[PDB]
Formats: sequence, structure tokens, C-alpha cells
Amino acid sequence: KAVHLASAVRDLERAMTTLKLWESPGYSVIMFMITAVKRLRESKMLTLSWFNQALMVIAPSQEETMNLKTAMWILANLIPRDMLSLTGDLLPSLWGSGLLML
Amino acid sequence: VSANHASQQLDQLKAVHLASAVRDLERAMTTLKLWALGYSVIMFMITAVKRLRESKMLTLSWFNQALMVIAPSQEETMNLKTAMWILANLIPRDMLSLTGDLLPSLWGSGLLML
Amino acid sequence: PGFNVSQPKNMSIKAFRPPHDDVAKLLKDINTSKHNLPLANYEIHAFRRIGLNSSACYKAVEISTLIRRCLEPGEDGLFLGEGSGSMLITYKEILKLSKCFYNSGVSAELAPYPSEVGLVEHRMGVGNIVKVLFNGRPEVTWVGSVDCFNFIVSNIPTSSVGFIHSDIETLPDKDTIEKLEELAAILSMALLLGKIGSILVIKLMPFSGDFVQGFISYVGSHYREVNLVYPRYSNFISTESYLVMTDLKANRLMNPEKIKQQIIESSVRTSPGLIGHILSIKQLSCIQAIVGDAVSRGDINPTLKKLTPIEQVLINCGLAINGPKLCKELIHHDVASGQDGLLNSILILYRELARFKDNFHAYPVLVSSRQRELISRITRKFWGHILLYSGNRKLINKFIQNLKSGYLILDLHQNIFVKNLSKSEKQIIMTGGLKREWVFKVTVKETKEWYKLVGYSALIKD
Repeated sequence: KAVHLASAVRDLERAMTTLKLWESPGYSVIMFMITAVKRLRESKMLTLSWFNQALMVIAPSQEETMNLKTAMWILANLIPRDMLSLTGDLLPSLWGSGLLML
Repeated sequence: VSANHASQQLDQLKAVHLASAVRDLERAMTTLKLWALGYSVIMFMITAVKRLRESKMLTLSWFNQALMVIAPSQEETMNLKTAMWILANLIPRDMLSLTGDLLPSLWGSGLLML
Repeated sequence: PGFNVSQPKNMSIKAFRPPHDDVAKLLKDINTSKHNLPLANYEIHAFRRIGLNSSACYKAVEISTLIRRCLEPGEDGLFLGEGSGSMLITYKEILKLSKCFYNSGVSAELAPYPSEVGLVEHRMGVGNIVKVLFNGRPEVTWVGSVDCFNFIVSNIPTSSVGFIHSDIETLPDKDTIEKLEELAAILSMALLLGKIGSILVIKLMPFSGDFVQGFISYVGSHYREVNLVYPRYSNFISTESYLVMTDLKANRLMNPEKIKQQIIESSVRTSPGLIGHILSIKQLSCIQAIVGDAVSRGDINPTLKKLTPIEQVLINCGLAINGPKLCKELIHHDVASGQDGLLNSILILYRELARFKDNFHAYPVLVSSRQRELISRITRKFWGHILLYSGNRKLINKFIQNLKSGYLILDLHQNIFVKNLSKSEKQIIMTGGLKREWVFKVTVKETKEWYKLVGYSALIKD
């Protein structure tokens, strides 16, 4: 089932790259998601320390913190719950989180 | 070459790149899914992508029809609204004009809390 | 998305006026309507029997019933995307235009002259040139591009023409932005080269999610009276209409790109209610709905037996009956039509099938591949003998029910014309393992030709 996960990471990386080349609009929405998918490509595991460290780096810009939290919530919601721990430790905890209002 | 001809060819090239992105995204989400019939956050998702694969646009009237067919289950309506918000986040703001009318409206809305 | 009472307000006319909607009342009716709340009939080709390449001229006459009081003899006119120019001939006769321009689209003689206009000037008398035509280069024409707009603007004498017409075919897979660029180019040509009394007609085929409604709401400003016209002779399953714009108020020069940005910032992308409203009016007021369905219970309507008066308006100095040459393309029947075509000629194929048996060779394969072919010819000709000359009881209804299913059935048995064959030849045909039933699938275009052949058999039974 790791072969099924890995192949979808390749296809998501191809899709997000082709979206990124055509955009009239710090690693913002989608660009941070490309960074996270590239970390999944390098067999790096999503850890709590990495997300806390990324919060410390991008701490002055509050809007970019909102962008990275939303992008990690994208990656939390799109991945099924069986493979979700195989992604890393961040994504079940972000699956626990939810929006208050649309 | 005048600016008008270059603008037309640029719009055609943007349409081709958007179609390629939609095809790759559909393959990725099908690979994720395959491993009552109340659908969820990804089972909703591909349906909109399937409308983007068959070259028919997302429209407010389609969203009203999709709310009326999913109306007894409020959790599932929340799932489909969140899924269209996911698609609002994935597609860059230039190409929301090409996708339709739903995603420019849903780009403004945002989550209050994580 | 696709899964109803709303009604609209020389060569003598006004007996053929089509349904038209005023644009603003229609737009407010669609916007106030909530709607939502969750086939392929080709009999319309039975009624079109004048026009060899194209039979759209019927539509043209109905549109002329709303143009002729709003224009004098204008001695002008520009036509875009005519496609053999039959509507150009009809509009030139009925509106008394002296000169006509013709654009079309050129696929890479290099000077494509319309076939039907040439046949009309040959059959009428001595006709020289008639239409001006354009360069014929591939960059020339191709409406919606820079070169087309520059070439058309460089030729038309600086706001001179008075009747502008567009009949561009829209593919189902056409992109909406490309169609919007085409309509913006037509509008820019209409404002730059059109005078104050200019009348513009555009063929529109809306779909859900198209940019048509924003263009209509944009073009309602410059022209004082804008109407949408549903022709009676059109196919009711298709959502095609003609937008008619009259009494332009001013002439300005603006690029099509600025118009396109204004329509995109208008952000109106049609409604399912507009498509349903077009379909409802075209179903209620089709030419099939007003004088009855042609197929019936195996009987032809009496209205199609003698020439309808719209066909009598058309036949005076315009086109010809397309019933002849249609038999030549379809059933290989001569124009003289004294039953020398079919009959014994059908028997001739049987005579070939008399000696086709001939009872390290190519016998098992090729023989079968020839035999079917001969039977195919016989099949078509046999249905011709049922449609063109024989009686209509219990066979025309079966033919129409088989054609709507999509198959043509021929049975090789006692049947018809086998009794005229020799007893030895009849024994040869019956002896072999031939199925005694042979189907052949027909396409959509052949179905249209068969419906036109029914429409011409109506005149032969007169």
C-alpha cells in the first residue's frame, strides 16, 4: 500500500507544479504544499518538530502562518485515514482540527 | 505580433495547462480513493474534478442542485462545502475565471479557526 | 445538467413571422425565476426540400419578416460565415441589396466561391460575379483573429454597409473564450463599419456555462431594439436562435479585447432557465407543431403533398428542389424517374447474385465481402421502391420504426421482385445459406437524407 501512496505523491507533485507555473499571484498557499509534497518525495517524515520549527521561521508574517496552516489542513483532509499515520504525525492531529465557519 | 494575438494564445496555453493539471489531480485522487452511499470529503471531490474532465464548468446552479440532492445529511453538505473550499485553495486565482463562478466566490471565504 | 407555458409577443410575407422575445423582459424573467428543482428527432429534415448543399433559406425568409420594414433598399450588406451562400441569395432577393460581401472560413483554387450562388446564377440566367469575395489566404478569414479584423476593416469603405449577418457554426467542444472573441470581433466590425440604420443578425447557440448572456446584455446598449428570434423551421432539440439588433445609435472604434474584458467583468454566465425557455418556445412553435408530425401512423401529411407557400416564395428566383440529385446520391436513381430506375435495375443485381455462386483460391473470404455489398445496394433500392412508388400501408410505418431504431432490414425470400426472377435463379438464391435477413446500420447523415427522400416522395405522390 506504500506503492499506492508514493505514486499519488508523484501525481500530486506534477499537478501542483503545473498549477504553479500559471499564477498571477514567503511560501504561501500551494507553494508550501509543493514544499511538503517534495519532503514526502524525499522520504522525510512529517513530524511535530518540523511544523513547530516552520512556525518559528515564519513567525513575523501572520498571514503566511495562516497560509501554511491552511495548506497543512489541505494535506490532512485529502489523504485517507488508513495511510494518514504513514504520512506522518502531523496529519492525524490536523485531521482532529476543523473549521468553525466557512 | 500585436498584444491581442499574444493574449489569445496565452489564454489558450493557460487552458491547456489547466487541463493537464486537472488530469493529473484526477489520477492522484483516484489512486487515493481506490485503496448507504453517503459520500465524503474525497468522494465529493473527484466528482467536481470529473466535471472538469468532461469540459463542463462549475456553476452556482450546480451547487444549489448538489445541496438539494444532499440536503437530509448536514454533515455531508459540510463535507461538500469544505471540498469546494479545498478546490478553491488548490487552483491559482488567475484560472478561477476559467473554472467557473463557484471558486471565485469561495476564494473569499476562509476558516475561522484551525 | 439537462434533467413551460411561457408564450412570446413584392413576394408577400407576414404570414411567416417567427416568435421573438424582447431582450430586457426576457432577462428579468430569467433572473426572477428560481427554476432548478431536479430524443434526437430528425424529422425536421423532411420539411426542408429546397436547397441542395444547404436548406437554411426557410429561416432567412422568416427573419426577413422582421427586417423589411426597418430597412430601405440599402444597396449594402456584409455576410460572415455563409457556407455556400444560400441565405445570401435569399436575403439579396428579398431586401433588394445591390452588393454583397462574403467572408466564410478558408481551410489550407485558393478563391472559394459558393456553390449554391453559382448554381443560382447559372439557372437564373447570365450572372457576373454577384458577390465580391475576399483574398482566400489562410490568415484572411478565420473570424476571431487579428488578420481577419484588419483585412475586413481595410476593405469595407469606412462605415458604409447596412446589413451585417453572422452564421458561424458552433461546435459542441468549442471553448467559450474563443466564441466570445469571435462575437467581440463581429461586434467591433458592426460598430466600426456599420452606419446609423445598420441591422445586425447573429446566429447564437447558447449552452450552460457559456458567455452568451453577458454578450447579449452588453450588446443591448448600442442598439436601440434588440430581439431574440426562434425560427420555426429549425430543429427543436437544438438551442439555436437569431439575435436581431436594429437602429444603431453611434459609431465608435474600440478593440475586441476591451469588449472581452468588459464581458468577463460583467460575470454573467447564462442560466439553465434560458436554455429551457428556448427549448420550450421552439417545441411549442416548431413547424412540426403547427401543421402536424410528418411520419404519423405511416401516412404523410396532406400539407407536404403540394408545395407549401413558403416554398413558393423561395422557388421564385431562388435555389431549386433538392429531391432530384438526392436519389442519385442515395439510391442511384435517374432524374427521369419513369420507373426505369429501380424495378428491372434491382433485378439486375439479382442477376449478378444469380451467377455470383459460380457452382488455393480466395473463395472463403472475398466472396462474403462482395456478397454483403450487393445485398446492401439491393436493401437501399428496395426501400426506395417502398417510399417512392409503392403503397404506404404496413410498410412505411415499419420503415420509419426501423429508421428510428437505426437499422435497415432486407429479407431475401418470396418478398417483392423475386417473383419476376427466373425459377432457376430463385432456386440459386434460396438454396444457399444466406440468412434471409440482412441489417445495415445507418448514420445520422444518411437518416437526414432518408427523411428528405420522404419529403420528396410526398411531392411524387401528388
